Amino acid sequence: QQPMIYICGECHTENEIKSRDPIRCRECGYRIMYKKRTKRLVVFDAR
Amino acid sequence: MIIPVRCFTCGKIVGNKWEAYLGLLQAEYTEGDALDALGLKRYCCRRMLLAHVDLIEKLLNYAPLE
Amino acid sequence: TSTYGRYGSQTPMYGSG
Amino acid sequence: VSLPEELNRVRLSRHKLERWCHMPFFAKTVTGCFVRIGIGKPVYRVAEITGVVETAKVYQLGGTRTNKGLQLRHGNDQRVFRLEFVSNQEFTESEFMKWKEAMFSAGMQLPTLDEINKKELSIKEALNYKFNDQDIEEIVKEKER
Ligand SMILES: [Zn+2]
Ligand SMILES: [Zn+2]
Repeated sequence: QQPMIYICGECHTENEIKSRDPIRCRECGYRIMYKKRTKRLVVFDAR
Repeated sequence: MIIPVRCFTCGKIVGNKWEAYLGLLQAEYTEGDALDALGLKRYCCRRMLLAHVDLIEKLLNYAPLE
Repeated sequence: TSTYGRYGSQTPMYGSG
Repeated sequence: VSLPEELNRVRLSRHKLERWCHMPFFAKTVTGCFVRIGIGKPVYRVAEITGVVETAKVYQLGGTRTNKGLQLRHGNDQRVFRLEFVSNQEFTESEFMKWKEAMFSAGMQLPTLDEINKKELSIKEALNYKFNDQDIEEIVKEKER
């Protein structure tokens, strides 16, 4: 039940975008907006 | 971008000396007398701190939020 | 993600103001 | 209706109003449900969401802020209400019987259980509603205000 959350550009507020939506921020109005980091396992070798 | 942890050539830890070295230069020490007050003798280790250019201070100007 | 209260967040009263 | 458990399905908690502070059709989904409003010391009364009013007091609810009111009424005692004093607590037994006695004491008919069953689905359809029309625009205009 995960709604595909984005982060605005100029606002830095998480929005919920499902498909068939306009990409706009729920506030201030911004057409550029980015995605959140993954939830998978990030493991590096300090190398 | 940010001070390396170690001197590339030698192995010596120079990561803890960038703030101390900018503070000594702010005080009055000349730049060659600051580098050995910190304890950097080999000229391999001394170019880490002379040549370092600190870009992370400029990259921190681009705030994500606030 | 519908009501994640877990109670709550200190619900303010009406007769408290 | 003779049970405070079925009554909690249409019980509006605090975490659900924040999503619909600027969604329209508001006077059509919330009007008919019951909220757990606060009086104060841990006593509560089941008031009736009657109309959608607005206060001249803009108050912040966590991150969000909302200056609107709620026309609530416990049987006969009706007054204005703000959106911060509502409880996430479900309908208890003493408050359910207290509301039952305030409704039997007022002359108001108890809303038939089929009405609650047809009212609780309005919320779930309003949640999965695709915002394809011009609601984003008025929403941002209402948030910036
Ligand atoms: Zn926008
Ligand atoms: Zn060295």
